[PDB]
Amino acid sequence: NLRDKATSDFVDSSGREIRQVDNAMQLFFDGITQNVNYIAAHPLIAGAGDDFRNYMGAVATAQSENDKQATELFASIAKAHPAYSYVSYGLINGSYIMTPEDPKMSNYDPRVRPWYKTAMANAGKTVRSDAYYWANDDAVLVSTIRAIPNKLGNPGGVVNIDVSLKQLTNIVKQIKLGESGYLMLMEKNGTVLVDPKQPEHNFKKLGELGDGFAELAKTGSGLVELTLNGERYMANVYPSEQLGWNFIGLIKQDEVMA
Amino acid sequence: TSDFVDSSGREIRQVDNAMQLFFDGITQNVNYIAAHPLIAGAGDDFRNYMGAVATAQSENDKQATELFASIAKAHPAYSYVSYGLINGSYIMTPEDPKMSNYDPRVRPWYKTAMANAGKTVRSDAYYWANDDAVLVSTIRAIPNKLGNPGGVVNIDVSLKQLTNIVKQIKLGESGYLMLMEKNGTVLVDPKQPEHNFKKLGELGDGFAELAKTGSGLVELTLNGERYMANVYPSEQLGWNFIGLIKQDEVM
Ligand code: PRO
Ligand code: PRO
Ligand SMILES: [Cl-]
Repeated sequence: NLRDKATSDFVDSSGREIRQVDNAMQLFFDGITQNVNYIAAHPLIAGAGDDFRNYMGAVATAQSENDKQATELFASIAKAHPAYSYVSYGLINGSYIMTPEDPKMSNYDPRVRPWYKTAMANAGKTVRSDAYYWANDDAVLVSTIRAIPNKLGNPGGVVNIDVSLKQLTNIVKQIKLGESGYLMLMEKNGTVLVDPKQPEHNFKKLGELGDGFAELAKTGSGLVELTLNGERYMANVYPSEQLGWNFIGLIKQDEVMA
Repeated sequence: TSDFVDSSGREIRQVDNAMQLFFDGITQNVNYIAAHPLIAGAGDDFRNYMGAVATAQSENDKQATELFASIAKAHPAYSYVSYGLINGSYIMTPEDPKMSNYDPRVRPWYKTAMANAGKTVRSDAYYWANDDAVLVSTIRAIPNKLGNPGGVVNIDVSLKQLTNIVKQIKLGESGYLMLMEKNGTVLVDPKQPEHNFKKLGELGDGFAELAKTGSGLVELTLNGERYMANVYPSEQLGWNFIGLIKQDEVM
């Protein structure tokens, strides 16, 4: 009874707080989605042809005036939005526009990248990618992407605004459940996006972690009682339908029972 | 009772953060528009609506209007995107070619920006009679070819749009939030939006009782039902959230 009341208070309180964090994250990504849709309708982008630089080999192809103008468009958007890591556009001929610009990039084909394949599978809709690694700058990124028509074909290319796991950690690290509790963020597939207490877990699979975290992977929703990191914890698994991610609120049982 | 204050505050804190992220997106797009070559490079050739009939539309006016229309199209929560200049000329979407007797320089969003040069800021809520709309602007005064500052960029959101956002926010199991300016002007009452842009103390019933509390708990009867309220100031938005939960639910 008293145990039940303390437990239901945690589940109720943490769920009510997490649902507002879910809403916050959705508004953040809504703004990104809307800016991808703005870029996708822009005349330099919707009207793109075969004259953008191609970085598939050792040296980029020659830079056209249209490439310069599209690069500057993306640069100006990125300047106004410091939470964006990259703004880019990959085309079906392998050409690419990117900010921060890298005139020296080599051996890069956007068409083989996971964000590009995801957009093509969802053509005409603006969606988010699974988290993926970008080796060149040692970065784990989540893309907001849209495959669009242009002069090369329909679909002709994919617009992409990238955010780093660092931006997600900013929103998540704020939440304190009591004095010991915290919030984890995972993809449905089990990939950890944010562990604010043990960031070494970032971009690893929940079902492959030690210390009891693998048992969290079995729960789709609601309360879990479990031992974690050598201590008794309670967890509240909160799925975000719209983000396609799961929040997990974690707290020491010691704190709940006091 | 004291648990309600602590519990509702934890929820409203994250609502505050959510609303900040919404407005942060608008601030950043104002800053984008501010640096655009059609805008930062604007001169003396935009349409002037101060008389009974607008002046003739130039090519630069056409291109700036199309820029704003494209931004607005991608952002449905934006009610207007506009730009007023120190010579009284004006660019706006949705475009109104028939507008008359309009000078942007006398308007509250414009004067607020000029009073905060160097910053992108929000206006107090203000009335736009031509569409019977109440709007909160995000503005920035900027240099252009006419002067430094030479004009003001403005993205407007209406109280109807804010009400759509706030309506969806739950508090506790059945509670809800009001959004208030510090001077008592209601921004959002999601249950009775006829209260929007009225003064709390003039709404009678229990609402006047909320009008005298700057922060913390209020126990009151709202529309014949006993309610508990937590008045929560937002430092960053400069508004108060009022979290309301029926006292039956609290106990
Ligand atoms: O990973 C990729 O393919 C792109 C390139 C810049 C960062 N994101
Ligand atoms: O009220 C004003 O002055 C501007 C005009 C469009 C709506 N906001
Ligand atoms: Cl309105």
